[PDB]
Amino acid sequence: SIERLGYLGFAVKDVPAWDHFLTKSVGLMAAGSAGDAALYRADQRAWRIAVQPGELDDLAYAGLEVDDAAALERMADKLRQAGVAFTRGDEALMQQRKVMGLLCLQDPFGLPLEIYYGPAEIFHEPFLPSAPVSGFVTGDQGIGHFVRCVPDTAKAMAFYTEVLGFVLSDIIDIQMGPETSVPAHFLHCNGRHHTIALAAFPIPKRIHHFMLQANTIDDVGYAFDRLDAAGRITSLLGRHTNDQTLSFYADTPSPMIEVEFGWGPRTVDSSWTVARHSRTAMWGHKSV
Amino acid sequence: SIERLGYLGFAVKDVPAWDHFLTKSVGLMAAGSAGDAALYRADQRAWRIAVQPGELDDLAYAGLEVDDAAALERMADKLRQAGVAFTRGDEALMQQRKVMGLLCLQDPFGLPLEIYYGPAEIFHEPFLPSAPVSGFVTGDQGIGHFVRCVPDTAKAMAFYTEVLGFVLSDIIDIQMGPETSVPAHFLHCNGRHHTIALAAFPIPKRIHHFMLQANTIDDVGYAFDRLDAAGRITSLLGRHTNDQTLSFYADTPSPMIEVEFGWGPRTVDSSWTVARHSRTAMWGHKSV
Amino acid sequence: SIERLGYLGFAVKDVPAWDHFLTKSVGLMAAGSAGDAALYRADQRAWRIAVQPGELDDLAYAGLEVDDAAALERMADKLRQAGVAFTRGDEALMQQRKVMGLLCLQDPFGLPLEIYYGPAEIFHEPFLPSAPVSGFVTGDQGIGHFVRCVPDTAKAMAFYTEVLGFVLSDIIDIQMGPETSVPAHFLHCNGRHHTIALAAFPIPKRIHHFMLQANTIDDVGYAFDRLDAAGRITSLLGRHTNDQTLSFYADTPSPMIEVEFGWGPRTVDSSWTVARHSRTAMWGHKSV
Amino acid sequence: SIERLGYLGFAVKDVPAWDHFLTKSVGLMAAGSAGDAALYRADQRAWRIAVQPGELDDLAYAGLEVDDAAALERMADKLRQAGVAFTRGDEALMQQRKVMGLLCLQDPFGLPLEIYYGPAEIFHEPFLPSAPVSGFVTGDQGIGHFVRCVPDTAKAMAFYTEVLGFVLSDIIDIQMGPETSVPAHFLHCNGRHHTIALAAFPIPKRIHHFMLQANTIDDVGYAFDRLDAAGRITSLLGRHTNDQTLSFYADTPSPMIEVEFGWGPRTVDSSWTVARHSRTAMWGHKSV
Amino acid sequence: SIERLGYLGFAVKDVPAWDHFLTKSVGLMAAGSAGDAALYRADQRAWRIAVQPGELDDLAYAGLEVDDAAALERMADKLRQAGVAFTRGDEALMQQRKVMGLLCLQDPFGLPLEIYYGPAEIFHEPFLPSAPVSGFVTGDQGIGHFVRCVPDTAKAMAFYTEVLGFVLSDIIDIQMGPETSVPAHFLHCNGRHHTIALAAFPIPKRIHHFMLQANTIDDVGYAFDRLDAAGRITSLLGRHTNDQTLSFYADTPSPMIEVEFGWGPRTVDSSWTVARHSRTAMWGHKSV
Amino acid sequence: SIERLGYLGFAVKDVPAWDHFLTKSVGLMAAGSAGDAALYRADQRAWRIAVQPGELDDLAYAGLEVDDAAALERMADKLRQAGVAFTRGDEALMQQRKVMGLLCLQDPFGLPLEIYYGPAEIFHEPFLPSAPVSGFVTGDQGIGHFVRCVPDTAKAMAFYTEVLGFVLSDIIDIQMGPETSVPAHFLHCNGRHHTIALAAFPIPKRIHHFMLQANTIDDVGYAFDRLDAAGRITSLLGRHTNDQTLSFYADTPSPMIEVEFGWGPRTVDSSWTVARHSRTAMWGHKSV
Ligand SMILES: Oc1cccc(-c2ccccc2)c1O
Ligand SMILES: Oc1cccc(-c2ccccc2)c1O
Ligand SMILES: Oc1cccc(-c2ccccc2)c1O
Ligand SMILES: Oc1cccc(-c2ccccc2)c1O
Ligand SMILES: Oc1cccc(-c2ccccc2)c1O
Ligand SMILES: Oc1cccc(-c2ccccc2)c1O
Ligand SMILES: [Fe+2]
Ligand SMILES: [Fe+2]
Ligand SMILES: [Fe+2]
Ligand SMILES: [Fe+2]
Ligand SMILES: [Fe+2]
Ligand SMILES: [Fe+2]
Repeated sequence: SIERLGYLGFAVKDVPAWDHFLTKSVGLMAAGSAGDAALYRADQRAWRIAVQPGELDDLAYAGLEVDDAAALERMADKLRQAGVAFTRGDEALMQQRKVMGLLCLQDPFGLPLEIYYGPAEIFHEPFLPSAPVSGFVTGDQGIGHFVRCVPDTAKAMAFYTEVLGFVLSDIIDIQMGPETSVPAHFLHCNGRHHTIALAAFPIPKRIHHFMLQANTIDDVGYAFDRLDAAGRITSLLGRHTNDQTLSFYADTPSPMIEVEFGWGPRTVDSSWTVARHSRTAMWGHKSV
Repeated sequence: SIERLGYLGFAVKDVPAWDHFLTKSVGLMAAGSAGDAALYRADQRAWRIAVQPGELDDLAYAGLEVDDAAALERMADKLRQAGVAFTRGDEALMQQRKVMGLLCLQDPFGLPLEIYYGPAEIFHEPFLPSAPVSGFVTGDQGIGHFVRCVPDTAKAMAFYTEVLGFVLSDIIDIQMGPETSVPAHFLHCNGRHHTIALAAFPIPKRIHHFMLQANTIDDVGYAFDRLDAAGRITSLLGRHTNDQTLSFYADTPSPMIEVEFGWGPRTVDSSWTVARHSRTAMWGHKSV
Repeated sequence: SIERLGYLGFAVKDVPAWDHFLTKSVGLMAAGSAGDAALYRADQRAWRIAVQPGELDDLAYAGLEVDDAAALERMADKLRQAGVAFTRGDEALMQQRKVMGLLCLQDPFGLPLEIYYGPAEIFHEPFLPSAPVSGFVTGDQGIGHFVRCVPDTAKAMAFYTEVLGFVLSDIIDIQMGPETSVPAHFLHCNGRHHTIALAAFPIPKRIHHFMLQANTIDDVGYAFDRLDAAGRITSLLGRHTNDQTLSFYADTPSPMIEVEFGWGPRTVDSSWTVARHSRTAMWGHKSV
Repeated sequence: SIERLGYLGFAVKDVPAWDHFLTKSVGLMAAGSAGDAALYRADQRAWRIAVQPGELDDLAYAGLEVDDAAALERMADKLRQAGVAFTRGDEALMQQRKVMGLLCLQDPFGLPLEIYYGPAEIFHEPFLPSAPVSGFVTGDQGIGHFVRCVPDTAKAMAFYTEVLGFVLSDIIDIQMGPETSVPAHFLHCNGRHHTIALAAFPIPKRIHHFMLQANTIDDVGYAFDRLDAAGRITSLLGRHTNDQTLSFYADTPSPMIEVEFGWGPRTVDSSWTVARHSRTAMWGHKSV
Repeated sequence: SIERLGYLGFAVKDVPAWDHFLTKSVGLMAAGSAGDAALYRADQRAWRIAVQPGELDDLAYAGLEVDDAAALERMADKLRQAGVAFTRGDEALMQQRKVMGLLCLQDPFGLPLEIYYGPAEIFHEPFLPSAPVSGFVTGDQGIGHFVRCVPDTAKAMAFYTEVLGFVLSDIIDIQMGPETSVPAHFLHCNGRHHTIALAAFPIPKRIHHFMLQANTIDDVGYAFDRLDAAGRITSLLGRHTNDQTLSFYADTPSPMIEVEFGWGPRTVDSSWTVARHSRTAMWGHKSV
Repeated sequence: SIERLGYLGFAVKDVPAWDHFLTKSVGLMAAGSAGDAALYRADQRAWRIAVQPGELDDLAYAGLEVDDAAALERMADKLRQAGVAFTRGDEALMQQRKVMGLLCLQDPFGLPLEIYYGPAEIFHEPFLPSAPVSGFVTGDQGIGHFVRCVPDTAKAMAFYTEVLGFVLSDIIDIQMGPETSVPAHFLHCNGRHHTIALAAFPIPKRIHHFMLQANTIDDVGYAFDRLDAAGRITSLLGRHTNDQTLSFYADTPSPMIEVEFGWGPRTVDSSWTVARHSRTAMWGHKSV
C-alpha cells in the first residue's frame, strides 16, 4: 500500500513564469536543477516539485512513496497480480529522482506514476522559503494532494483502492450545472484527509489542481494577497465541508490548472466514517 | 476610569430591516422591547443593543460601564473636576436601561454617553442566537468596539483619555487618497485591544462602524456568507495590523454605518507599547 | 478587613437531632465536646460548627477570621473608630474557641460576632466524614456562607462593608409575592462569591440558612438522597444565577433554618463587576 | 528585610567526622577550604556550609541574604534605627565569605549573624553530590532552615520580625513533659514555610538542628538508610503538621545538634494564615 | 525608566561587507534604505539595525525605547533633574527613525543615545529572513544586547542605573591576564537578563559586541556553520554562567567588534538576586 | 528479535587510563570488579560497561537483550534455522555477567555477541556519577549505540536484519575522499534511532565508536570541556542529519576507537520511513 504522495513533476510552456510562481508567490525554495528540470523544496527533502519545459502544461508524473525496500517489492508483487504493467527505474533515473529504487507505471488513464522508497534529505541545507511562509505541513502526510481528472470514476476507484491501497474518505457532489453534478471521491493513504481526489470533470487536464498546506492561518492570508497582487486568484477564502481545510485557489501559469493553498484540516484515522456532502464549502470559496 | 463598553443604542429609519439584520444575519437574540425600543442580546445581559425608530440612522448613545456604586460617584467627581456637564438618570431611565445608576453626558462632539453600574443579567433565560454563532466574546472586555468619528482628534483624545480614563494602544495612518491619510487612534480601557477608536473621517455619521467578536473562525466564515446572501458585504476577510483581529465588514441598514464581525485578536495588558502602522490590514480586507 | 468566615455556633432545642443531622446526613465529623457544646469538623480545623442546648433554635454566633495578631489589632482600631462596642475575649474563651485571640461584638441587629486569629488545627487526626462526601471546599474561602436576616438592609450594608470590610458582589430581587420582592445583597471578603448575604426576609430567625460546599457533584447528589430519606428536602437541585453554585436546600432540626449543600460555583477576584438578577436560580431549585 | 538564609558556619571538635557526615552521609559536595574552614556545596554557590575546628561544637554564624547593595544599606539603616550594634565586614572577611558586602551583628542572645549580598557562584564547576541525592531545593528559598534556641521567645520574636523582617507562619506547642509544652514559633522570609524557628528548649546549644530539603522522596529514603548505617538516626520518617515536610532526623557529630533531611513541604505566600498546632507530626517521626 | 533596547545604528567602512554579513550570514532581512543608511529587520518593526558609510567602524547610536508619550516626557524630566544635556529630535529625524518622538543625548563617554516612543511596524510586509533562522526573540525584551566599553565603570553605572533606570543583574570578573581581571556589570531593564553590560576593556571601540537571540538551538548551530564558512568565528559554542545563553561569537566586518548569536537564556523578574561569577562560561566558548 | 543493546565489554592495554576516562571524564560510576574485569554503571543495572586487560584495545563483546526466557529460546530457534553457531553460557558465565541465561555467538566477521535475558539490577545502590552528569538515557532504549566496522555491508545487513531482527532506519553516504564515500547503514531494534550502524570503514578496529546519551544539553556541554581538558576531543559540537542527536566525539585510550556523547535525538516508531542523507551533520561536528 502507498504510504504518501512525495513529489510532483510538471511539464510546462513557461518555466520562468512557474519559477516565479512557485517561489515569490507560493513560497517554495529554489533548489537548483537536475538536467532540464528546475527543482523546488518545501521542507528537508532534496526536492518536492520539479518543473521542466514541455508543451503539456500539465502534471508529467507523481511520486508515490513507501517506507522501505521490502515495501517496494510488495508493491511490485501487487502490480504483477493485478496485471498492471511497470518498469523498474534504472540507475540514471534513480540518480535523477534521488531515490533508492522506483517502479514506473501509469494509472488507467495515462498519468505516469512512480512508486519509490529511500528519498534524499538535505538537513545540512535547511529549508528557507522564498516568500513569507512559516512552513508547510508534510512529514508522514506527504507533500499535499491533487485532484485527478478521470473519464470513468468507477474504473479509477478500482485501481487506486484495489491496486494502490488508497481508501475512500468521502464523496462530494460538485454542482456543474442546474441539474448536473459530479461525484468527486476523496481518497486517503495516511492521516491526510485526502491525498488524491477522483472526479469526472470536463477539463482537458490530467489534474484540476494540486494543494499545499501551510502551518498557520496567517500563512494562508498572506499568500492570498501575494497571489492577488499577481492577478491569479480564482476563489475567495473558504473552508471545505469534508476535510475542514481553510484555503483559497489560484491559477498556475498552466491554463486550467490551479493551486490550492490551505490550513487547519481535520485528519483521519482507523475510525473514519464514509459520508456524502452536497457542497464543497461549509463557507466561503466564492469563485472569482 | 471606564471599565468597558456595555451597550449601544441606535435610532434608525428602518427598524424591521435592522431587526432582521441583527438576528438572521449577525446572530443576536431578540429580547423583547422597552417602550419603542427593540432589544437584542449577545450573552447573559438583559440587552446589549437597542434599536428605536428615528431619522438619525445613527448611534443614539453608548453605555460605558464601571464596577460599582463608588466607582460611579468617582466618575461624577472626575466630570465635575473637568467641567463636563452631566445629569443623573432618574428612576424611569434607570428602569428603562435596567441599571442601578447612571450619569448622562455627551462627548465634546455631541455623542450621548451614559456611565452606569449594576446592569441586569438574566441567566434563567440563557442566550440563544438567531443564526449559527457559537457565541460572542464579551465579559470583562465588554460588548465590542466602535469607531468614533470626530472633527478634532486631539480634542477627542484629551476627553477620552484625561476624563474617561481610556489609554492609547496605537495609531494607524489610514490612507484616504494618494497623498492624504487619517491618523486613527485606537484606545483601550481593559484587555480588549480597542474599545473606541478616534478618527477624523469625512463621513456624516457619529460612528464609522461597531464591531462584535465571535468565539471561532468558523463563526466569522459563516457570518460572511449570511451577510453576502443579504448583499451587504463591504470587505473581504482580512486581519488587522494592530489587534490581529480576523474579520470582515458589512453595511448595516443605516447608510454609511458598517458592522465588523471578527475573531482572534491579541489582548493588551500593563506591558503594552504604543506603536504606529501604515496599513489597517496585515492581509486581506480588500474593499468590495 | 475580615478575611473569611471560620466557624458557626448554634443553640438548639434538640441536640441529638442536630448531631444526627450534621453527621449521618450532612457528613461532618463528630469532634468531641467543649463544655456543653458538641463539636463538628469539615476539615483540618479542630472544629467548624458547634451545637449547644438552648431555646433559641438559631445561630448563636459566627466567627470571623483574620490572618494574624496585627490584623486583629487593626480590626479593634476599626471598631473603635466606628464607635462599635466590643470586648476582648478572656483566656477561658480563647481556650474554649481554640484561638490565639478574639474580639466579641454584635452586628447592628444583635447577632454576636467574634473576630479571631490563630485557630487550632489537628492534622494528626485527619478529617473522616460521617457520611459519603469526598470533602468540603474551605481553605482560604472559609467554611461556607450564611444569609443574615435584617430589618434594614441599608444599615446592615454600611456595617458589613464600611466596618468589617466585606464587598458587594451582586443583588438578586427575590420574589416574595405577586408584586413584592426582597433585594438580597451578596457580599464577599475573599474568592468565595459570597460569605454573607443580607436580606429583609419576614422570618423570625437570625439567619435563613447556612451553606457548605462539597468537592464534587456526586457529593451533592448523594447528600440529596440522604436528606430526602430523612424527609428534610426543601428544594430540588438547581444552580444559582449569581455564583453558579449547584445545590439543594433542606431543613435543619431548627424550624425555619435551612442548610444549603452545593458544588462548583464561580469565584471572584479584583476584576469583579456588580450586577443585578431577577431570579435566584438559572435553573432548578423548585420548592418542595 | 532579609530575603533568605544563605549559609551556615559550624565550629566543631571533630572536623573529619563532620566532613564524612556532610559528604558520604548527607550528600554535599566537598568544595576545598578557606583558611582553617572546610567548605561544602549543595548547589551552584561557591559554598553553603563551612566547618572549622573549635570547642563550641555548635553553629558559629549564619548568613542572611539580601538581593543587592541598596538592600544592604537599608538593612544597616534598620539596625541603626533599632539600636542594634553592627560592624561592616572588611575586605579580608568579604574575600573569605566570597560576598560583595556584609554587616556583622548578633541576635539578642549571642548568635553571630552576617547580612550580605552578592555571593559567588561557580557554574563552571557544576554541583556533584558525594552521595546519591538528585539535588537540593535552594534557589529563592535559600539553603534550608534551622531552629534557634532562645531563653525568651517574646524578645527573640521582636528582633527577628521587627528588625530583620521575618514573619510568623505558625506555632506548635511541642510537648516536653506530661504537663509542659514549648511554644515553637516558625518564621518565614520567603516561600519556604520556615527558615528560622524560635523555641525555648532546655538544651545547651545555639540551635536544635539545621534542615536540608531534597528534590525527591527517594532522596530522603536513601539518606535515611545511609544515616542509619552510620548509627545516627534519631527519628523515623514522618511528616510535619505545619509545613507538611516529609523528613527524618539524625545526630550530627556535635552532641545535641541534629540534622533534618526532608522533602515536599507546602510553600507560603501573601495569603498565608497564622494557625496553631498541638503536635509536630501529622504522622510518623517516632523518636529513636 | 528605559523599557528596552530597540535599535542600533552602525557607521562602517565596508557597507557591502556588512550587508552580506547581516543578511547571508546572520539572517536579517534587507529592508531598503533611508538616506545613506541601509536598513535591516529582525521582526515586525520597520527596521532594527541601520548601517551607513563612515570611518568610525563602530556603533553610531543606540535607540532606547519607552512605552508612550508621557513616558518620554518623564524621561526628559529625569534628564533635566540629572543635568544631562539633550535635544528633542526634529520632524526630519523623527521621519528618518520612524518614531513618534525622541530625545537625543550621549552617555558620559560620548555614545549617542536616542530615547524614543511610537516606532513604526509593518505587519503587511511580514519578516522573511535572508538565511535559515526560525526567528529572533525580541518583543518586550527588545532587539538584544550590547557590551558598552567604558573607562570608568563606577561613573557608567551611576548614569545607566540612576538616570536611565537600568538595574544590575550581576557581575563577572573577566580574566584579562594572569593577575588582571575586569569586573563586567550586566544590566537589565526588562526580562532580558542583560540589555547592556558595562566593562573597562582595553579595546578602541565603543562596544565589544552586540547580541541577537534566536528561537531555537538549531538556529544557533546553523548560524555557526554559516559564519565559519565566512571565516569569522571567534569562539566555539558555549553557555554563559550568568544568563545561561547558549551562543558563539564572530567578527563583524568592523575590526574588534563582534556579534554574539545565541539561544535559551534564563529571564529575570522582581525576585532577581545580585551574584558574582569568576568565569563568563559555564562550559564552552573556547577562543578561536 | 533483539530488544535492545544492554552491555559492552572492552579488552584494553591501559586499564587505568580507561578507568579514569570512563569515570572522571565520561561520568560513569565505578562498580567494583568481576574477575579481572573492572565494572562501570550508567543507571540501575549492576553494570553496563566492562574493561579487562588485553592486547586487543577493542570491543571484546556486546550484550544483546531480550525480555524473557521464552524470547531467548525463540532466538536460539532463529539461530538454528539460520545455521548460525552458538553455545549456551554455563553457570560460571551467567554468574559473571549477572544474567539468567545467555547464548554466545559471533557476527559474520568475528565480533562476539551474547544474547541474554534477566539482568541484575541494584536499586539499593542508586547510581552516582563520577563526574557532573544529570543522568543517561537508557531504559527500553538500552545503553546507547555503536558503529560496527564490516568488510561487506550487504552480508552484515542480512545477518543483523534477517537473523537478529534489527531494522534499517536510514543510510548516510559518509565522504571519505574527493570521489569516495561509504554508505553507513543505521539500524534500530527499539525507539532509539540507531543501536548499531554498519559501515565499511578502513580502520583496523571492530568498532569506530560507542555512544552514550545524556539527559540534558548541559550534560553534553560540560562533558566536552572535561574531555577537552584531557586532550581527547576529536570533533566540535554538532547535530546529526538522521537522528538529530546533538553530540561531540572524543578518543578513548584505545587507538582509533572514539566515544560519542550526545543529547536530544528523535526517536522512531512503526511509521518510520527509510531515507538517505549525503552528510552526517546538519550542522557542526567539525573534525579537530
Ligand atoms: O481539497 C478539496 C476538498 C473538497 C473539495 C475540493 C474541490 C472543490 C472544487 C473543485 C474540485 C475540488 C477540494 O479541492
Ligand atoms: O478594528 C479595526 C482595527 C484596525 C483598523 C480598523 C479600521 C479600518 C478601516 C476603517 C476604520 C477602522 C478597524 O476597524
Ligand atoms: O447561595 C445563594 C445564592 C443565590 C440565592 C440564594 C437564596 C435563595 C433563596 C433564598 C435565600 C437565598 C442563595 O442561598
Ligand atoms: O521543621 C520542623 C517543622 C515542625 C516541627 C519541627 C520540630 C520538631 C521537633 C523539635 C523541634 C522542631 C521541625 O523541625
Ligand atoms: O552575553 C554575555 C554574558 C556573559 C559574558 C559575556 C562576555 C564574554 C566575553 C567578553 C565580553 C562579554 C557576554 O557577552
Ligand atoms: O550517531 C551517528 C549518527 C550519524 C552519523 C554518525 C557517524 C559520523 C561519522 C563517522 C561514523 C558515524 C554517527 O556516529
Ligand atoms: Fe483540493
Ligand atoms: Fe474596527
Ligand atoms: Fe445560599
Ligand atoms: Fe525543622
Ligand atoms: Fe554578550
Ligand atoms: Fe554515532
